[PDB]
Amino acid sequence: LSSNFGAISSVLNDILSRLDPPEAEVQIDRLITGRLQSLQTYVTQQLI
Amino acid sequence: LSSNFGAISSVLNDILSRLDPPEAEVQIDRLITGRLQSLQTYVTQQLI
Amino acid sequence: DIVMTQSPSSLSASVGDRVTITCQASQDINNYLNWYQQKPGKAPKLLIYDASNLETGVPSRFSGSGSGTDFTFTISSLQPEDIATYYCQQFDNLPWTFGQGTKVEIR
Amino acid sequence: CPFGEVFNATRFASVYAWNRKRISNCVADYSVLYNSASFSTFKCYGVSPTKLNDLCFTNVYADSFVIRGDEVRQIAPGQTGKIADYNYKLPDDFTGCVIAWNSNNLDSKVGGNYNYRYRLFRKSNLKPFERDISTEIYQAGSKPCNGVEGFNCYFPLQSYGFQPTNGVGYQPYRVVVLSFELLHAPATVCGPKKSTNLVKNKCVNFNFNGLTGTGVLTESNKKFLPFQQFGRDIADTTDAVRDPQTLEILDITPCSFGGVSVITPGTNTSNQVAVLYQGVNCTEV
Amino acid sequence: TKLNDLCFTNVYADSFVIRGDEVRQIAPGQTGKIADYNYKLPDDFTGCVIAWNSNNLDSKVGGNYNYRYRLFRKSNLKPFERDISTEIYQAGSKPCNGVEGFNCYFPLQSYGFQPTNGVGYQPYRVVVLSFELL
Amino acid sequence: EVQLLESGGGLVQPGGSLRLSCAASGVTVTSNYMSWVRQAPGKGLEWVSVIYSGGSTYYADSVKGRFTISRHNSKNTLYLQMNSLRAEDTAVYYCARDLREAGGMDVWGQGTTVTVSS
Amino acid sequence: TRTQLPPAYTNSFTRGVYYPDKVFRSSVLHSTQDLFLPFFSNVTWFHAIHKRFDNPVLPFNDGVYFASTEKSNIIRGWIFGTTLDSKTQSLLIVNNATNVVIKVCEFQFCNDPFLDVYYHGVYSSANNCTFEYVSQPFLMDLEGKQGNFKNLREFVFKNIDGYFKIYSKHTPINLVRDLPQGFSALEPLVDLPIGINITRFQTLLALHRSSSGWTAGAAAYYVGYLQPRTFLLKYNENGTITDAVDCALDPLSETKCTLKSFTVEKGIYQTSNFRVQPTESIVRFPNIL
Repeated sequence: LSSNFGAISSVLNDILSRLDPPEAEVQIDRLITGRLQSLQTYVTQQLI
Repeated sequence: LSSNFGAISSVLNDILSRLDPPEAEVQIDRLITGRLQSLQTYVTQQLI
Repeated sequence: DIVMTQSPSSLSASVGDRVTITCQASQDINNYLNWYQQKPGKAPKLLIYDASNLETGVPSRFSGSGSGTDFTFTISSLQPEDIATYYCQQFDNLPWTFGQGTKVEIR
Repeated sequence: CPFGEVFNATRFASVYAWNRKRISNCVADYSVLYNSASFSTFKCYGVSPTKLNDLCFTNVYADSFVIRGDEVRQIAPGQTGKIADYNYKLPDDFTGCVIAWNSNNLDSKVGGNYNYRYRLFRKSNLKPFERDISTEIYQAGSKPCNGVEGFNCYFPLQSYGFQPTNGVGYQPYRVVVLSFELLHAPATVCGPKKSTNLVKNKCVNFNFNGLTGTGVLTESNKKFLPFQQFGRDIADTTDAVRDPQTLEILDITPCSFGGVSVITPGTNTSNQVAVLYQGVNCTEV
Repeated sequence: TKLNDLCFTNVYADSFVIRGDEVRQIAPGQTGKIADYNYKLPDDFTGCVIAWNSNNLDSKVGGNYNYRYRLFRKSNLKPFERDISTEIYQAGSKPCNGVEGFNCYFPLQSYGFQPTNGVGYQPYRVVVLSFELL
Repeated sequence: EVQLLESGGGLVQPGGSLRLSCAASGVTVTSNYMSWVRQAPGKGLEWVSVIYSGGSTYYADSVKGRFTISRHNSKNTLYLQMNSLRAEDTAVYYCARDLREAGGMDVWGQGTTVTVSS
Repeated sequence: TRTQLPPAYTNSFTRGVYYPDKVFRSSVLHSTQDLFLPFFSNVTWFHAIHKRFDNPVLPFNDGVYFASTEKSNIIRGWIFGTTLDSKTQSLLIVNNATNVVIKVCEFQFCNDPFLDVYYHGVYSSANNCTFEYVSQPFLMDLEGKQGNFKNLREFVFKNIDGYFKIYSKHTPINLVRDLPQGFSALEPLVDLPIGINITRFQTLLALHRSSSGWTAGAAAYYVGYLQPRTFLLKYNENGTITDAVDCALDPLSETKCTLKSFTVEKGIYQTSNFRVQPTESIVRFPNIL
């Protein structure tokens, strides 16, 4: 959670309220992509 | 290390000297992203 | 950068008297020096180029000499048609700083 | 807050000595102040232009000067320029915005506008919040400048020739730079926010001046330093919260202790079905 | 620093001799008297410019007038274009039958390379190194 | 045949934009160097600005943004706009073409007087 | 008659531990990269003890410590700037043990400035400035002790993106043999959100009486030097900093920094990677192509 992977902020609300949804939503999508990569890595090493 | 992974080049040195440092660090971080996905695949396959 | 100021600033003589003009620059200039005649009111006109060759219309009394930083200009016989201001400047390195100007008026 | 004393000032300063106006310890509703289209140019790239009322900041800074318009739109991350290198430089993660308005026919003076001065060259980049006040001369040629003009040497201090005659793209622009700091101190001046009290043993959402979370607000029972704003537990979670109005300390414990599962028999045998809410003390009943 | 170890397929090394002060004017994107008729660097010029004084050898007591520069051209300089036409330009209705005159100019004029010139105006031998990358 | 005329100027109020026009015939505006020079009444020369061939405009530091330059190839003419002219810029303006290092700027154009007095 | 004594130096063992931010923590072992005082470091220890008038001036590029162990409280303030004249607006911070006053104006400081007072004045007039600040009054422990030195004052000036934050720690201590020991934490006191960088500073040495009419006693003080290092911080049940450790002091400190633990048992570990530095850069060229 503390790893932003290039984000401008880590708070969930501090992303939507500042930038436009056409940009804020895509920012959130790639941040959640980073989180999903973390989850895939965690589950893969956790499942080995 | 010689594979591009969709990057401009496989030599990490050149991009630091190509774009402006405040962004050239991000175009280095895209290399880091590619090479760390490479490490993730390498270590999970190494661990299997 | 380069400021080019005329060695003479205000010279006054009568008709037929010699006029000596020194045109110096901050450092050496070459092939970038022209001798003009603006005259009061009328449009400026270049008369002498390269300080060696006489142009069509200029009387043979006018002469120029020098090879390098300093170019000298000599008028053996001043005439009423020569009431004017000579300006020689450095049109090489912008911005073009202005010189003193040699205003020759007859008495 | 002094809404009109920031943007609508009668006179503006120069880039060499730009005037700074600070906003703090008041109530600011920037929606109506932004709604008016009284600015020729107002640029924001990666930070909120409009939601200063929702997610605000502690200190507000407005640095007003006059610069070239073509470099005003060049004020963006990853961009550089003569002013961006010598006169007015910003950090890598600049938290602010730029405003520009054209004032070519009023800033001018009859005897020559020498009021605006700038540095012509500098050998290296500028530190954050640094103003070039050293008298170091820039050396271009081999012969030393001797601290004055000379061969390939110029005095760094030069005067803007701001005339009303300048073109639309190159006219002088009065520029206000809006700045702050984020994620360093509890902000004090947000928008028209009305508040309410809190309840214990009933899990709710809490939004303390941008610090958001969900949980039960139960009794705090640990000794804290007087300067604390909020505390954390071992699990890297916001564990304690203090009310900014009535200074009291309370705990946080996230709600909804579990999930949903459905116990069902075969539809060929029965249709009555039970439900488990996994891990949580029952609430709806 | 990295020019020692950077791979370029070709280096265009352009060697010539000009006046001293005009060297710094040879910059990528810079425009001037030479950038329109003799040699203009491309807008993406990635390379170097070198110039060293040669007043001792390339200056005559009577005047070394062997070096010439071209003044007129039928079109503006595009990135790395070489026009070396010796046909006299026709700027009017007067036929230019190989002789000098008004509207009949041979575009080449001699450099005034003399020892009298100052350091910033002495004849400099200048080489431009334009590196090419795909 | 070769001819250089100028248009623009008058007694407009201060802060009133204007547009000088330099109509030249017999030469090529695209591939020639040109300059603008203003002269005070009863004074010496005073250079203002330079235009090169290929779209390169430069001035002095005091007139850094003064001009907005455009050209028309229908009659090979220059148009040059100033927004909100200045009071002491009352002077006679000339558009000039210099041959540089083969005889420099022998004959001048016409020159038009512009007054922006209050 | 200005004479400078030799610059005596002292070693700082475990001084300079403070909370890196305003956020409080409990029962954690947290790492942070901040400007600190490296453990077992150099501190300049200046005296005024029995013409013999010292005028130490020190730079403020990265930040320093100010430590006072005395009862008379002779030192009362600091002067910040570059030249301390009309060229640059000079900062003046003075605390008379009741309140703190800061002024950045055209103070015509004397050639030999000091806090000389009478009727029991560093400037004659002040003008040409846009800054002034007076702190709200606070209770300093003015109760007088006798015998050995029983007071400790610690002051830190950090430069966070142009904002100069002043941290303080005032506590009663019992000095033993002129060699400082102890353990505590520094609470942030105040901030200066100006944004004007200051090059160097001078400390004020006062003259107090109950040219030849001003007398004073003896005084001395320590000054540290911050560095950009990384520490771990251990928090106890009450959440106060009970231990702090450097991440570059010795390989044991590097080990505990990497493992985020303060009780390390048997085993072979990893801290970082060793690497021979690029001693030279080798470019080559065919001999005489």
